[PDB]
Amino acid sequence: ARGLKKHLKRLNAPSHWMLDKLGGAFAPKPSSGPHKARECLPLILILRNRLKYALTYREVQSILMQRHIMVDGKVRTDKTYPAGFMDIISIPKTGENYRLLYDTKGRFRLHSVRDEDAKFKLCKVRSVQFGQKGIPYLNTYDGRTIRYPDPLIKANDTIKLDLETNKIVDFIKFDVGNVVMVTGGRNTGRVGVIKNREKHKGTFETIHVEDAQGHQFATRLGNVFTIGKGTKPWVSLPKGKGIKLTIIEEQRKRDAAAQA
Amino acid sequence: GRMHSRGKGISSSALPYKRTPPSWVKTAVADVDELITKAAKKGQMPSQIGVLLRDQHGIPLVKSVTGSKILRILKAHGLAPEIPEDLYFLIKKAVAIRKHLERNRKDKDSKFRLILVESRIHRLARYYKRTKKLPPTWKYE
Amino acid sequence: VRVSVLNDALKSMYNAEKRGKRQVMIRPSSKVIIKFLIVMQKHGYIGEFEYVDDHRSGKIVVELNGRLNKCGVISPRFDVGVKEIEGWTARLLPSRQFGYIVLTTSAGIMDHEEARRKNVGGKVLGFFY
Amino acid sequence: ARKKIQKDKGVEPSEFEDTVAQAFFDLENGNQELKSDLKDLYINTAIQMDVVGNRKAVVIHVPYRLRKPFRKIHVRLVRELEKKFSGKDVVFVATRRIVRPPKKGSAVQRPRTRTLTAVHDGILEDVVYPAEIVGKRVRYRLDGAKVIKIYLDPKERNNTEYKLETFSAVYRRLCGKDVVFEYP
Amino acid sequence: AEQTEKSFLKQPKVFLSTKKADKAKRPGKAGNRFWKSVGLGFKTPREAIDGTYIDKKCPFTGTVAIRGRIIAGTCHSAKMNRTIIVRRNYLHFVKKYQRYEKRHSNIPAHISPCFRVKEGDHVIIGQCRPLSKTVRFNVLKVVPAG
RNA sequence: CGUUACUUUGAAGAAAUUAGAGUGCUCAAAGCAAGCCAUCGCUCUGGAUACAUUAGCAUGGGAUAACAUCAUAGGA
Ligand SMILES: [K+]
Ligand SMILES: [K+]
Repeated sequence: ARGLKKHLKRLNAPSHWMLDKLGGAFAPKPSSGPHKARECLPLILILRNRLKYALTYREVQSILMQRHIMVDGKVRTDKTYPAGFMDIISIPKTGENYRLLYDTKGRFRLHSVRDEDAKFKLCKVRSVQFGQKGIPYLNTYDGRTIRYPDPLIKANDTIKLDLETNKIVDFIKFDVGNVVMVTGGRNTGRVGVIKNREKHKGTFETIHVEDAQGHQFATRLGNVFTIGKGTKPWVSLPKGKGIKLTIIEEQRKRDAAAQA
Repeated sequence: GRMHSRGKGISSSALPYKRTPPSWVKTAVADVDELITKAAKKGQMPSQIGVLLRDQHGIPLVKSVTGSKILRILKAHGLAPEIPEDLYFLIKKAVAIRKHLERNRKDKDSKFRLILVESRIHRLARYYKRTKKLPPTWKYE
Repeated sequence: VRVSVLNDALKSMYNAEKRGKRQVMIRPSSKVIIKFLIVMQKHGYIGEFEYVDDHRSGKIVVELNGRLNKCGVISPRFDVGVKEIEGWTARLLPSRQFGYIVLTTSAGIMDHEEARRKNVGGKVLGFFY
Repeated sequence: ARKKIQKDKGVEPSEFEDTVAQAFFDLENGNQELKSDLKDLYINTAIQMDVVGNRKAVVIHVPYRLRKPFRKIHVRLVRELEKKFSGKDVVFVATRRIVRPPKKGSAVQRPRTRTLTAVHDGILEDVVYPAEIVGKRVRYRLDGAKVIKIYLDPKERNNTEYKLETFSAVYRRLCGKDVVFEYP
Repeated sequence: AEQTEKSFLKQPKVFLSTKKADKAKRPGKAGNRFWKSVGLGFKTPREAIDGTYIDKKCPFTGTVAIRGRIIAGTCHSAKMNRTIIVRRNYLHFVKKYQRYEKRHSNIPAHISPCFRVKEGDHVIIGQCRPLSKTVRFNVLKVVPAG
C-alpha cells in the first residue's frame, strides 16, 4: 500500500465485537485515539449493536451529533472513537453511566456504575521519565500524559484518575497479592490475585494469577491490570466476578435455569 | 567379523571370574612393578611384558596382582612408547610390505594387502588422534 | 554388529515361546531389558527371570509361562506424546482390551496405560501381548 | 582410653562403641599376634543388631586405608573380639563414601568407586571376607522382590557356615538388599 | 598502536584531551576508556575494559546494543577482519517419514578484539543492528574447543 | 558458573473455513440469532469451546539418545 488503510473488512474485525458474517462487507474501522484499534469497542458498536439506542449507521450519527454521549466526561461526536477498557461512558440525558470492562469470555461489557463511581477511571502507568525542562511526567496505556506524578509511582502501576479534576487521587503499586484483571489473551476478563512474578532478562515477563475459587493461570505483564489493593478491587465487577467457568459448569447453569 | 576378511573366528582368551590374585601368587606388588620397568627398559612392549610375566613368572595377570594395567604402570614411571604399540606393529607391517613391493612390482596381491594395512593404520591413527594419544599433526607416509 | 540388545532379547524370547521352550537365555543383559522384563512380569506375561553376573555384560534366564503371543521392539524409538499413544496402540496392539506398548519416559520405563495415568510421554521401546 | 576409636567428626561414641573400644584396649597386648599390628588400628563406628538366627551381630567400620592390615588380622581379631563379646558374630567392613549422581550442570568425573553399586559390591566382599565370591545371581520374583544369590567358595565353608544368616541381616541393614548364600 | 588507519580512531563522546583527568570516575568520563555491560547475564571481558583497541561495533566498548536473538554455534571461519562465520547445526524434522535430517546455517557475526577465536570454538552471539551487508550479530562469549 | 534432542505444562499461533455448544430460519442447506401470557418491558439474553505441523518463548522431568569432555583431576 501507499499509505494508511481507511477501511476495515468485516471478516478482519476484532472477534470480541461479535459482528455477524453477513451484515456487510465492512466493519467500523476505529479512529485513532486513547486505545488500540484491536483492543477497543467503537462508539457506534456501543450505541447500535449493544445498547440498541440506534438501529443504523446514520442513526448513530444522529445520536452522537446531538452531543448526547460523553466518554470519560467529554463529549465525543466521532462514531469510531476507540472506547476502551475502564472507560466511563455516560449519557447525561437518561442518567446512565457505563464502565467498559471485560467479561470472562474476552468481550467488552457495558457495566452500569453509580454516579459517584463514574467520577473516576483506573489507568495503567506505561512509563515514568523526565520530559522537557527536566519535569517528571507519567504516561498511561490509554494515552494520557500526567506531569508531576507522585515519585512513588512507577511503570506498570495503576492510578486512580478523577475525571472532574484530572488528577491522580490514588494509586496502586504493582505488587504480589494485588487483585488484577487480565485485559489480553485467552484469560481476558479473568480476575485474581498475583501470586508471583517470574522475570526473564531480555524477554516478556510472566505473571502468575490465582482467582478466588483457586484456579491458577499465567499471562504476560502487558496483559495484567491492577484493580485493587489486596483482595478488594477498587471498581465493581460484572456478574461473573471475573471467575471463568468451564463449559461443563456453564451447561450446569443452563440446565438449572431451564429446570427452574 | 574380521574387519578386512570374511573370517569369523572366535578364538580368544577368557579371563577368570575371580579378579583377585590366586593364593599361590606371593610376589609383592612393587616387585612385579619393577620387573615391568626392567622389561620395558630393554624395549619390550606391554603385550610381550605380559607374556613373559605369565609364562616365566608366577604372575597370571598383572591387573589382578597390582590392581593396574601394564600400560598404565609404564605411563606412571615414564616408559610408555611414543607411538602406541598396535600402530607401531601396523606401521612395521606396512613398511615391510612396501619394501617387498619395491622389490616385487608384479605382486598385485601384496598391493591389495598393503591397501588393507594402510586402511587399518588410518583407522587406528584417527582413533588415537581423537583420544589424544598421538600428536594432533601426526602423519603416516 | 549388535545394534539393539533389546531387539535380540525380545526376538529370542519370542522364538523360544513359539518353540514351546520354558526357559530362554538372554545375552547381553542391560538395564533396559531388565526394566522391560519387569513390566512384562508385572502384567503376568512371563515368570521368574534371573540375572547371571559374569563380570561382563550379564545373562538373563527367563521362565516362560506360555502366555506370550508376541513381543517386539520398535526401531527407531519414535517420540510418542501422550496424545499419540492412541494411534500407536491402534497400529501395534491386537485390540483395545489387551496388549501393552512399552515406553521410555523421564518418569521411567513403563507401559502405555501407566504412561497415560501419569500423563508422561517419551519414546517407544516396544510391545508385547 | 579414647584412642582405638575415632569418630569421623567429633561425634559422641555410642555406649556400645565405647564397650568395643574398651575391649580393643584390653586386647592390644594380649598375644604376640595381638600386638605389632594393633598399633596401626583405628575404628570409626561399631553398632550391634539382632539377627534371625537368635544370635546378634556387630559391625566394625574402618578408615579404608588400614583395611588390608585389618584383613591380615581379620581372622584372629574376629576370634578374639568374638571371645570379647561371645554370641556377637563380629564383621569388619570398611567405610566408603557414596556420592550423589552428578547433575547435568556439573562436570565432575565422579570416581566410579564412589558410586552406590561399586560401594555395595565392595561392602558385600568385605562382609564375607573369610570366604570368596565365586558367583553372583539375582532373582526377580513375581511380586517385584529382588533377591540376590551369592556363591561362596567351597573352601572355607566351615569358616563361613553359621555366619550366613548374620551376614544376610548385616547386608540387609547396612546396604538394603535381600541376599542368600550357597556353596557350589 | 591501535592507530592503524588513515584516521585517528577514538571512542565517541570521550574527551581524551581533558585537563582534569581522573581514574575514579565512571567509564567515558575524565578521559577514561568507555565500556558497558551488554546485559543478559554476560560478563564484560577484562581485555575490553583494559584494551587499547577502538571498535565501534564492539558490544562492550562500542556503540552497538545487543537486542533480539541469542544464538549459540561453532566458529566455522575466522579469515575476515573482525568478522567470523558462525555455523549453527540443527535437526530438521521431516513430517512424512517421522525422521530428522541434519541442517546447518552460516551466520556472520562481528567479533571484537577482546576475543581471539579459532575455527571450531563454541561461540555465543547476540543480535545487534545491521553492521554490514550480511552481519547482524556480535560475539558475546567464546569457549575454546579444548 | 556442560549443552541438546525428547517429553510435560503454560502463553501465543487473525477472522473466515473445519470440528463442535446453544438456538424449530415451517424442515434443510443456513444464519447468529433469539426467548418470555403479550411485558411502555424483562432474561446482566446469547453471540461457547476445541483444533492449529514446524520454528520461536517459558515451566517441570532426565528414562532413552546425541555432542563435548572424561589421571599434569595434578582435585579441593
Ligand atoms: K507499503
Ligand atoms: K587368535
